[PDB]
Amino acid sequence: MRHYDCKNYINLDCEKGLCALTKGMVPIDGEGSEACPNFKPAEKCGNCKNFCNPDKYGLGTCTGLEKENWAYATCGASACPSYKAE
Amino acid sequence: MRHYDCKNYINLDCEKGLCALTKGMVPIDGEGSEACPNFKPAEKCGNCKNFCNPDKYGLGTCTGLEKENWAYATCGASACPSYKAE
Amino acid sequence: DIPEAKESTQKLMDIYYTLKVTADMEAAYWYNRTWWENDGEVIEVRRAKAVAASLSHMTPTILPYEKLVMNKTKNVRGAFPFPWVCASFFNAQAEALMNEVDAPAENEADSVSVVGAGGGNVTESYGNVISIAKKFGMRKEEIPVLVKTSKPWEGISVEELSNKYSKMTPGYDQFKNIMESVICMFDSFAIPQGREVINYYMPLQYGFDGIIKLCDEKIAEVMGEAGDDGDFGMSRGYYYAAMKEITKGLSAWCENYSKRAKYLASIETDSEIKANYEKIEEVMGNIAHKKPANFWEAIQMTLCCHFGVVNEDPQSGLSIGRLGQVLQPFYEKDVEDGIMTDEEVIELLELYRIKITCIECFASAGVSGGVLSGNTFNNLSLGGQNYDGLSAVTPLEYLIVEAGMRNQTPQPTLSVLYDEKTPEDFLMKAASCTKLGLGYPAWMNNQTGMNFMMRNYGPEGMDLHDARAWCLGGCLESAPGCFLPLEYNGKVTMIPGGASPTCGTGVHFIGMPKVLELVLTNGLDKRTGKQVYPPHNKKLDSYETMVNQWKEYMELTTDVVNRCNNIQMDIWRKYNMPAVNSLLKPDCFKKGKHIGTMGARYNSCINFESCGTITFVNSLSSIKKNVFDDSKFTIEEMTDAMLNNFGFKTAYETEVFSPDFRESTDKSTKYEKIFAACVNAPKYGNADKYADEIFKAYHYYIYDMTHKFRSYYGKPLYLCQISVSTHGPQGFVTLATADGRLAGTTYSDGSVSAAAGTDKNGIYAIFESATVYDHSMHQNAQMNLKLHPTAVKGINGTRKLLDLVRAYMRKGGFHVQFNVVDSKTLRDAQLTPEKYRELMVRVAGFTQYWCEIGKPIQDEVIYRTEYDK
Amino acid sequence: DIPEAKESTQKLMDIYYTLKVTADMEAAYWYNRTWWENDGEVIEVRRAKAVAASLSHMTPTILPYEKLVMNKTKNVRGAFPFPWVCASFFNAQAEALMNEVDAPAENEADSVSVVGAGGGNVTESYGNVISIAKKFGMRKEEIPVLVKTSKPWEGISVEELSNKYSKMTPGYDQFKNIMESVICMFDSFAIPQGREVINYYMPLQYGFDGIIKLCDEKIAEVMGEAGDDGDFGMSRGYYYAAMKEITKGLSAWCENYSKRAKYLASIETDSEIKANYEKIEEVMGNIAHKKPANFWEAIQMTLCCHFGVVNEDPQSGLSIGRLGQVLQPFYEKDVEDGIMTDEEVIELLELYRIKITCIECFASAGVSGGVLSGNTFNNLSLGGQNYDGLSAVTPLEYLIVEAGMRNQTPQPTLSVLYDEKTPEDFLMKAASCTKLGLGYPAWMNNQTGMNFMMRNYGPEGMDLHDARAWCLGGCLESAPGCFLPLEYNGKVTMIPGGASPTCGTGVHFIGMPKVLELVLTNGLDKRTGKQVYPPHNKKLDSYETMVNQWKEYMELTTDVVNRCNNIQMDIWRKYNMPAVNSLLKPDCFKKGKHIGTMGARYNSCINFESCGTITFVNSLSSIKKNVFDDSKFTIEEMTDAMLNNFGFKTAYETEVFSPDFRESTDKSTKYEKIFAACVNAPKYGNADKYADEIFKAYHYYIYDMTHKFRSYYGKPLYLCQISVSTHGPQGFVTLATADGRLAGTTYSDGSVSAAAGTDKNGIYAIFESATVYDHSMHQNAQMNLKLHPTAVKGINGTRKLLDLVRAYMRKGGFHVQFNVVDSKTLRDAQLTPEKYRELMVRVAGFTQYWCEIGKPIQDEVIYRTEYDK
Ligand code: SF4
Ligand code: SF4
Ligand code: SF4
Ligand code: SF4
Repeated sequence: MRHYDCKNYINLDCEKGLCALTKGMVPIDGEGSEACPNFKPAEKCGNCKNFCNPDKYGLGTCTGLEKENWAYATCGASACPSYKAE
Repeated sequence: MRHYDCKNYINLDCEKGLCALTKGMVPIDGEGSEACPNFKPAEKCGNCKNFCNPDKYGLGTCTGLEKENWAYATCGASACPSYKAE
Repeated sequence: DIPEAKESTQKLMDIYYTLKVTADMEAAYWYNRTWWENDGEVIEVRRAKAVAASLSHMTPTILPYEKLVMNKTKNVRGAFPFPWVCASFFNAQAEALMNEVDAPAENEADSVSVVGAGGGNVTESYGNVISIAKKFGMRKEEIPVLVKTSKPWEGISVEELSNKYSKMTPGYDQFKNIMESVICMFDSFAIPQGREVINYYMPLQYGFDGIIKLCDEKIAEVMGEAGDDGDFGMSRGYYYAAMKEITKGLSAWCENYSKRAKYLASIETDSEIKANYEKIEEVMGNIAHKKPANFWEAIQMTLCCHFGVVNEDPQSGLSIGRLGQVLQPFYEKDVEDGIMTDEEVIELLELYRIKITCIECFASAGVSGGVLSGNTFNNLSLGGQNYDGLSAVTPLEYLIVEAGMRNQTPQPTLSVLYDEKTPEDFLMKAASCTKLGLGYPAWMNNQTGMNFMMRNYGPEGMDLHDARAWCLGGCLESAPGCFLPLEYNGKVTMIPGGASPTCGTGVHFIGMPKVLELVLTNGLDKRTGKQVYPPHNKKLDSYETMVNQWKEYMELTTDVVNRCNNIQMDIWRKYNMPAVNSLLKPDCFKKGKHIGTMGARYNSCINFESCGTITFVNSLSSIKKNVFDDSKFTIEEMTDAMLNNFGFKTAYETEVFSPDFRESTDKSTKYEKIFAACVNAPKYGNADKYADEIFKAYHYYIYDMTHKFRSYYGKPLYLCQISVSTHGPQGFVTLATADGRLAGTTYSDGSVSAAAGTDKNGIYAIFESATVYDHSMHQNAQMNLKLHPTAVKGINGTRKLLDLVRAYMRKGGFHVQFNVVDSKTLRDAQLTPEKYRELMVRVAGFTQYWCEIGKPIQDEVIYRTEYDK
Repeated sequence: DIPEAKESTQKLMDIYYTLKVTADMEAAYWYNRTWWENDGEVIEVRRAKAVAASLSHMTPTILPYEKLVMNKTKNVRGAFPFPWVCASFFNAQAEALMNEVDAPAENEADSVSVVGAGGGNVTESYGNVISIAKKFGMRKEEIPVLVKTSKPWEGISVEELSNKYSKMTPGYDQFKNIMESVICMFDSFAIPQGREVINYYMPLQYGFDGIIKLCDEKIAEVMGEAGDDGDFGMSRGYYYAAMKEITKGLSAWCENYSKRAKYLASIETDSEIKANYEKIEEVMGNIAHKKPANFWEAIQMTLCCHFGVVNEDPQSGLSIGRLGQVLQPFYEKDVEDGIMTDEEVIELLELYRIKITCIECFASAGVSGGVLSGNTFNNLSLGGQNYDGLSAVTPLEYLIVEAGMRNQTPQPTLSVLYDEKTPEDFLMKAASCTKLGLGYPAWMNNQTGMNFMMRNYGPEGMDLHDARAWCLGGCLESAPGCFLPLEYNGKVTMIPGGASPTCGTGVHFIGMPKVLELVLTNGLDKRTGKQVYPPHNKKLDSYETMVNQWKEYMELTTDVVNRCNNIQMDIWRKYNMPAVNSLLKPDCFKKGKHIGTMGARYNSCINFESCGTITFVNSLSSIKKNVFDDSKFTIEEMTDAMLNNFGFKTAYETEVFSPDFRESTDKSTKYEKIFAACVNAPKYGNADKYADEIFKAYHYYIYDMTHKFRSYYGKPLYLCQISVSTHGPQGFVTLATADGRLAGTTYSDGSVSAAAGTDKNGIYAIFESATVYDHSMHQNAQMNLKLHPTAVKGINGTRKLLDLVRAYMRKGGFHVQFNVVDSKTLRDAQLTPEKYRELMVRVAGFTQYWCEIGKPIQDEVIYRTEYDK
């Protein structure tokens, strides 16, 4: 629901990024951070089928491989070879 | 309750042992495996304060160390630096 | 006039200036996960697989307007932690944060080190951003990832595992004392690669598919075979398996950028920007596999390599090297065939500066602020001699200087390997850039450097050909190189590339004036109250006795730090050896040995770093003159005067870190006489034989001293003498010194620069003092000079500047670099930094934005002698 | 008259015969736990700590009547698994047990291997006991522990990790076919230590406290120092830290025994037995720390070392070496200073035989049954030459022979290093023991062995002094030694001890007749229908073409196995290096290098093992005479005759594995003529130049072949030629051979023994055939002879036997050992084992209880030509 969650988001730094479409700088947090109608979800462990059981901090379990491991929900997943959109 | 669980038990092999007091051969299982009045418990993980929560197979947890580890109840403990009788 | 920067460059710089230095966890999460998932795997492969995953599973970031792409992380000024190397400087902070208790105090080195609060630095937590190591912004939601990623490393990071074995050396306690007093600035494990020159040869020559094929062939040849080598023969097989894995990693990483470029193209409504995206997709998809086939692909492939290596260890000073020569074959073919114009080449080179400028080194504040002032020292060297001993200057190098003129950024710093064979027009071109006051190009002596190469690396077979391939690792860390035959465009070109591991590792910056202090205070650090060295209890009855006690303390210091730092790097090279750099660095691939097992061609790279040389020499001059020669004062008087800061208020109170002030406290009159004797005693850098003899003696002693010690590679140490920013923190912990320098204030910058305000006989007297010894005796010698802009007005002023450089070079001087600025301007930017966002100054071996330099170094730069003509 | 064994001995032996071979989990549990608890520790130290814990956390068992104490485990005939080395031979069984499904089928080698079902062997599960690997009884309740302990090692055991890299060798598939067909008996990882000689010097000289002190001194000297050694300089420090850890381990382990003794004393009412337990307490409490100060302590200390090493890896053939010389200084002081009588020393020596006899090797059935027949080859060598080149025979050595006479047990086997300098009385003493038919002592040629040492280890600087210190690792694996100066009793004695790693590892038993078979069958294994070698499709048109094709398959076999086994051993030496043995083996401690990094003085130890040499030579002889020389038969006819077993029933049906039984079928007469020509062709061992020339040619070929290959230590392979029990399994997988030997029956025994029933020209003719080449060209040469007890009746019998040995020895014969038995007693015992529980026979380099020997080897032994004079 934030630019930060969008596939069109271009990362810059800890506080802001760019919208690929508008090429305008957008905030991660707070006022002006909500997704626009053109939103497309960026691939993240948080929206992967192999990601489960997060805790309060977003730390969860990756079942992508035979042996389970931990993962984090906000971890970028566009380059994980096992990512599978939920 | 069995010779095999006694401190005076002298291990021999997978089926039998010796009684230290009699020097006689005694079985681990079956007829004649029951402990006598002189029985004194041998130190094993199963009777250590640091041992806990054994499953059906005697596989429990050793808390003898800061990080917990697995242990097995029938494991000899006369030589474990951290053993303490329950 | 300087042509304006390209539109892309300008837009990207606009975005650049707003960016925050950001640490995230992706690479670290992936390295950690893959490492442990492969627990039990042969170390080389386990390591390569982990690095491979940490690269190729990251989110790839591409910005609009970019032509050249890639970054260390998904962020632009991004980095990540390496808890498997070291974590103590953040892991207690992180865990305090999760537990909601107060963050613990920094250690001494970090605490005395300043990170510039301005620019992109995040020196304080704000909003949802945590400041890590007083510099890096990490989103709050990643702190828990940081903690969980770092936890498995307790007791076993290079840091902590090496500390266990260090604790077994007889000198451990002594070593601890030295670190805690900041007599030694930092630990080698902090940055175990760097201060070296990367070698781009392999990917440029073969492409990644080609390298994988070579690995497969070597595996088939040697897997299971030792030859006659019971030590490393069997290990060859695992090396090639490891190299296949890391190479697949680098390939997948490039594919990720291609895929991202493809996506962005698909949603780009601006046709022009869409074209870039599609060019990027092609370039990245190509260099994922093929030998580069044009300039764009080739320079982009060097970036992939460069990013690959700075992502496999925390490090500074992975030098680009002589990119203008490496890429000349790719450049000239594109211009020949009309695939690119020079202006288009200049655009890539402009954009390239942005990429290099954005490389961040995530490390403790003692390193990032205390030493680096944030710069990562990706040094690009120019000119020198080629394989055949002729001028190496290429037409591409002119363009690199041009790009540095049109797009003024701190990086890459440019370094002219000044040589008499260099064409005048290139020399003038370089000088016209230097006179701008960007700080680059710096000027280093090709001949002196080659001489040091032949001397230091002679025992390893260094020849004239490899010597000619040398250039600067990091700022000034002369690093071995060699030429390798790049086939391209139907011809073979011998291109340079680095040929050693780190040349800026071992015994790190020793505050020599501080060691002198403790000679005078009998081993006790009066600043902290802590007894650092065993009291010597010697009556300092003579200059010789005092100097001998300094030597004794210096050798003890060197000994215990050396032993511990050997363990640090040895643990690192055994359990954490380079993957990417072991692929790239000759002769690893040829021998089937990685960097840890001396695959590199030249391994006599480990060294000893001095700091405060001139402060130190000037202090000896003062003591010798005022106490032992003229007997005008007693050693007790001198010591008392130093301990009381000559009655002046201390920098610990005033926060002025140069002689620029001296808040003249009442008690100063008490010391006014001795203080004047101290200021007035002969000073280095005035062609004064009294001071210069001491300076000369120091050099012959220190050469002899360092070479008695052996690195983990079994080679003698040598001297590296730069300051970087270290004269800040080490000045801070040093009380007033006998040369009149006050407490807590910076040491002299560099190593042959005159101490602040002590050069009173012209620049040439400094040149003369600096060259009373042969600079090739050591790795380097570092000189800073500041000229008033009016001093180099006009093409005449360009020539005047070049002639000043030639005068010094021809005396055998190793290095000179310039500020060209009015110091009033700097004083002004200090009062209001917000008003000077793009202002840059030359500090020491690096250029940096004023706003990201801490006050102590700012003060020091302001106070450097300003020459009028 | 042979005196009765001591009372203690009789009591313990009474107990011994009832014992079941037992596997439990304590050591494995503790090794595993400690291993993973120290994950990330430097490998040497991690390994040392895990081994130390596996010893010092085990339940210590002491039996009443024992004087010498200690065992591998809490059980008497005990062992435990090493899942970190290998596990596949049991981990599927155990998980199948846990899943209550049928146990998986055995692999080929295991399936064709027989563990003798009598004596202490647990060949089938019963009651609450599981038979592991067809031999070891493990209590059911430990199965879950076995499983849980093994699980972390998936993919990363030596076995499985090395398998991964072996798959990257070009000959992997070829290698697998070789293993599956059992052409190569087993993998080096199964027993990565052994076939070597332990060295007891360090703890005899220093004691454990002393060793720790030495380590502390070395650590202070070298920790963090590389010297000039960039390869292993830094590693020295970790080596000493590791040695300190394992020494603390051995110390604590001894203390556990001391504590157990203390307790047993406290509940013992028999005054005599109580005093004895207290003596044990004192002994064990003493050797936990102090240098041994008497004979009891000294031999007890060698036991601690010996159990230490055999507990750190799966292994067989860790030889005790020349115990009578090593311990002479302790022995002589005690008998001189009123501490012991000779009879008391004899008692400890009898008791010592029980301890060694009870040593068990936990490994796959292919190893324990197919190869070892359960024996663990703790070979004790006697005599030879001392440091100063004089006879080495000591008074203590007579006592060792005496003890082997009074207490007749399989181990330690005794090996006389026959030398012309050996006093006649000792020769006669040893002969008088050999004549008993216990199989020991065996007789090995001191001079030939020393010659092999000088030849093979000459490139590593082997000299006359070290060569004199040699003796047999395992059965006949001539292994380097050296002398070291033991200070004891006011003087220094140069005592022997081993000085190499394993000398029986590399390319393991290659069934040479089976390779010949596949020459004839075009690479197709007709026994199994699997294509093992690519078909050569060469018309076997001449003897030379056939032989050359054999060599080709032999060289291919050797290449692919060698490369995989190098990987196996290389992985082991890098991730599983010895700890106890790296402390003990010179020159590890001196150099600060463990066995993995060539700390041992002599590393040209890896070798190639042949099997079925005579079956092979005899088959060549038959084919050459019958097919190619006389042209009486075609190669096709020969082959068809072989494939059809000459028309007889196969041992696969008859279960008689010798020529003793031959059941005709319908096809019998069809083949009767070619069979007779096969049986009647010249046979090796008859001084028949036709067969002997082939035998000679083979020896020159195989020398040349093996030395083309390199081990993981980067040294040439050489030939080891024994059979152990391996002629069983490998004979089993081989169809009928051209020498008339029928399908599935045993290969000839040893390597220069006559094939069964083919020696028709007397013993001296065997001697003549055997020595047509210089035995020093190879590691060894193994001869078995069987005499009827009447042939050696009386002292003159003794002398006749000795003279027989000397005749052979003097021709250069490397080795001869005797059965002295009426073969009808053997046939009887095979019928009713319960009647002959104590019956022992000599097989090949070992003595074993008949009841524990599988039928194939029994049949083989029964059939060996019996000489009545
Ligand atoms: S497309 Fe919309 S939600 Fe996505 S980054 Fe742009 S403005 Fe934000
Ligand atoms: S499979 Fe990949 S993207 Fe999915 S949860 Fe696991 S690590 Fe994240
Ligand atoms: S229970 Fe009694 S008979 Fe059994 S071992 Fe213990 S003391 Fe001996
Ligand atoms: S402390 Fe020792 S005896 Fe107790 S449960 Fe743990 S391992 Fe077993």
